[PDB]
Amino acid sequence: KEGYLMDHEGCKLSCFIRPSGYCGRECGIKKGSSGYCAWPACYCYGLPNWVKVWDRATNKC
Repeated sequence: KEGYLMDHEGCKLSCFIRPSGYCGRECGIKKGSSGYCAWPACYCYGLPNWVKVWDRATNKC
């Protein structure tokens, strides 16, 4: 499963001026196999089907 990662508030996880690899690390903690900065937010690939990703409808911020 792929999608943008959300932070603790349901916002997209920013990667503005973050080091390269930051999104891969954050996707990896959530059990994703790959991630990249889809500037300005992190995008993950390989997440199990049960992990929740960002959605336009209940997006806040």
